[PDB]
Amino acid sequence: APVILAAHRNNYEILTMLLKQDVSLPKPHCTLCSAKNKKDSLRHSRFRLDIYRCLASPALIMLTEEDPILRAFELSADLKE
Amino acid sequence: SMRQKMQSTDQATVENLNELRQDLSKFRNEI
Amino acid sequence: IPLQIVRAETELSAEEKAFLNAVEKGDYATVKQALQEAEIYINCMDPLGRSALLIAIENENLEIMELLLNHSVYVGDALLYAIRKEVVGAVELLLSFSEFTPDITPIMLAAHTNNYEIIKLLVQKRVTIPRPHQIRCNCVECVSSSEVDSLRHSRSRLNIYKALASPSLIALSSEDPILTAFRLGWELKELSKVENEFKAEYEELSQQCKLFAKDLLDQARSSRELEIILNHRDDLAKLKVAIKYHQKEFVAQPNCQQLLATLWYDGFPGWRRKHWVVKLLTCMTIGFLFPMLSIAYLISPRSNLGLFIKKPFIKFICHTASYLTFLFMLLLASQHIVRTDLHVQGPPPTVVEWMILPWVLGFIWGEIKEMWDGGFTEYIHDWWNLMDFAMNSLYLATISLKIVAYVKYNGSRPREEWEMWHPTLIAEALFAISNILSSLRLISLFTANSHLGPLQISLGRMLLDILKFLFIYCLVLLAFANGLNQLYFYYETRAIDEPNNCKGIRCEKQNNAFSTLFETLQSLFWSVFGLLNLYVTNVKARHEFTEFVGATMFGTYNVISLVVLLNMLIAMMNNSYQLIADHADIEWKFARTKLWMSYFDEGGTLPPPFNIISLIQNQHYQEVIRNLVKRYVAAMIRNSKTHEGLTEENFKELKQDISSF
Amino acid sequence: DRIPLQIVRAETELSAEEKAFLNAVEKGDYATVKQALQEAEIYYNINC
Ligand SMILES: CC(C)CCC[C@@H](C)[C@H]1CC[C@H]2[C@@H]3CC=C4C[C@@H](OC(=O)CCC(=O)O)CC[C@]4(C)[C@H]3CC[C@]12C
Ligand SMILES: [Ca+2]
Ligand SMILES: [Zn+2]
Repeated sequence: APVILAAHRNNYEILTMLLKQDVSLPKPHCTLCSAKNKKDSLRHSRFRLDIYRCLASPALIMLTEEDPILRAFELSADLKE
Repeated sequence: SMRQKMQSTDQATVENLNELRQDLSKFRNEI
Repeated sequence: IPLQIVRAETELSAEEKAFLNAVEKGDYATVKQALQEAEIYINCMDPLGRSALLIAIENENLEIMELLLNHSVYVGDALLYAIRKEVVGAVELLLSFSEFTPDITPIMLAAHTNNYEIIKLLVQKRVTIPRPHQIRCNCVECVSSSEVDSLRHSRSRLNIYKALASPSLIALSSEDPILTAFRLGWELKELSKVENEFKAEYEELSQQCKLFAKDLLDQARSSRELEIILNHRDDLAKLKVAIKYHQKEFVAQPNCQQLLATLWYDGFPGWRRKHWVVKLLTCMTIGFLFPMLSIAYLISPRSNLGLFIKKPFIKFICHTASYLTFLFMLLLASQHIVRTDLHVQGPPPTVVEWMILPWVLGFIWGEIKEMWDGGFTEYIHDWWNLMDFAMNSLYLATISLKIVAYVKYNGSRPREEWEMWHPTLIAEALFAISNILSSLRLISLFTANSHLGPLQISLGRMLLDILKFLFIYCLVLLAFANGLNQLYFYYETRAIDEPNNCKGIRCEKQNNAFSTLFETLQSLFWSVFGLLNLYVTNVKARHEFTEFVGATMFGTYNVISLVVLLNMLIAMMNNSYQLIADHADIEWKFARTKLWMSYFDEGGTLPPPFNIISLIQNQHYQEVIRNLVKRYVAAMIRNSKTHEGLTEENFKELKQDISSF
Repeated sequence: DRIPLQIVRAETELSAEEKAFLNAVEKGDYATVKQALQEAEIYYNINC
């Protein structure tokens, strides 16, 4: 998704404009995911890391989250595990 | 505060002025 | 999860869309169009919050800013933003969500930026900076401010102190920049301990003040200017003030060190040129004749021989020779040839002790004079002086006990029949401890040598961490000693029941090692060096459980003490030495400067055996300070200005002359 | 309760004509500098 790559660059102007149109992002983890991992595990792992790097963008948290301080606390403990 | 952290050399300000200059010069001979 | 844009910005109107776009471009025809639009109606702000005036200031178009002022837009904090942008023209024109804290004033911000030109401009208007209270001030206003809002109070104090420590402001507005730098550095260093939250900022400010003072000194071009700077009194008064405030880099400057060397080596021209064998021979022959020189000074203080001892190097050599003679005489007391008999309860003084008595009195008088003249506060700073005090106290106690023993006992008696607390035994023990303390004072003479000096200083700085380690080791030792004494105290046996009437671990057969707490502490101390045998954990009653528990506790103590702590200490000492090694030269030079200056004065000329027998000068100083400041300003401008100026002149000159053509 | 700030060592300030000449020199306008120097010769400063 263009938004995911924009959050990788971690800047505000395009992120605000792109998010103005309604945009969703699937959450990461089932039985279906296990089937995909059998077909291609390198692609499956890379996609998950791509999403989490988008979510941990300082610009995205400030613009989308109600409590940016609490969001950084919970995500940091999530990424360490 | 974060903008001043990385936007300090201001090279893209004089570079942007040079870009405007080049656009004007290209327009000149073209017209 | 799709989420939503919780935080956004108000959209710009059509007038707002038209405005700030020509302002970003800055075309003067568009400026006329903006003036026409204003007449049709200016204060609209970009999403960054900056109005037309601020972005015009960024564009650096003085005519645009003047036209905006004519339209009477809100000035707000435009002066502060111009000062922050460090553009002189906009600041001059202005003189003709809030980004900054409310306590910020234009002069404080200018001092923070350390721009000489802008500070000179503002200070021409005679601005003022509020003064700060004492670090420990307890008044109504201070308490009310701290209780009402402590964070704002601390931030305001830090901002004021950071403004006051600007080198440009000190150069412009201080009458004596060097003394101001010294005092400000000392005060900022003292504030870092009280205000633990802002330790780093205050340390950085103190370092900046020290560096400014050193760099101001670095601009002397002749010896006359150096003498004028160093001899100024509000005799080397400025050097003494620098030493008092711990200005190590200022003192260790090569020119000041050269002047100090030419003062210290008086009477010996070309000392450096001489080969080291010649130096050694000269030192030996000068130190050999110390009594003759002392007597000659005592008789004829103004003759050639009398003036010979007044030179600092010769005085130092004579003092060292006298101390070495005292030590050599101390070594002769232990010789059995001195002591005729050892069974006299109260003995009279021998010949060697009679010779040693004048030196002991001389040292006491010298330490009394030092303490009285310097005051109590100055005496404790040395650390070495504590050793002098302890040694003198022990010598006085020895003399008093010897006199008491002479008066009290008047008969001969076998030594094995004497009691434990006989005065003679105590006097002998105190004399031995005094000898140990006296012989260790020779380390303080290592700072005069360029080879053994820095090593001695570095070893001195490494003794602080060892004590911190020893505290933790003491806790561990106390824990294990308490445990072992609790386990083993039931099986205490008397001295009669042991062979040769031994009790303790100073015997060939060690016994009763854990019967008391004091003996347990001594036993655990001696296990670090492997001097405690393994059979001391055995029990005569042969109880297996008790012996097993004792052996396990002893093994655990040994493992913790010798396998973990020692290696940790080795690693810690390795790391500390590497950091210390970097600054060895400056500290050694500071220490040697302190040592040299103590021999410049005329108070302590004689060695220990023989001791007991205003407007014009200110005008010159202000002239020299004027030249140093002018040179310093130009040098620091060079690093900041040349590249920026060349780059600006290139493109700007290229984009306007071609347009005119 | 306040620290007055004032220049201690004062240096004589240049005249307006000398400052204008300095700015013309810095601006790199040869004609302006030539005219200023001609006027200086007429009135009888480059040494400033
Ligand atoms: C070590 C034990 C056996 C005591 C017996 C030796 C002493 C006679 C030595 C040991 C250390 C010596 C001192 C070490 C260093 C100096 C500095 C030295 O100063 C210089 O001339 C320095 C020249 C330079 O900078 O290279 C003068 C002699 C002195 C006081 C020495 C005097 C003689 C001392 C006390
Ligand atoms: Ca002393
Ligand atoms: Zn107060």
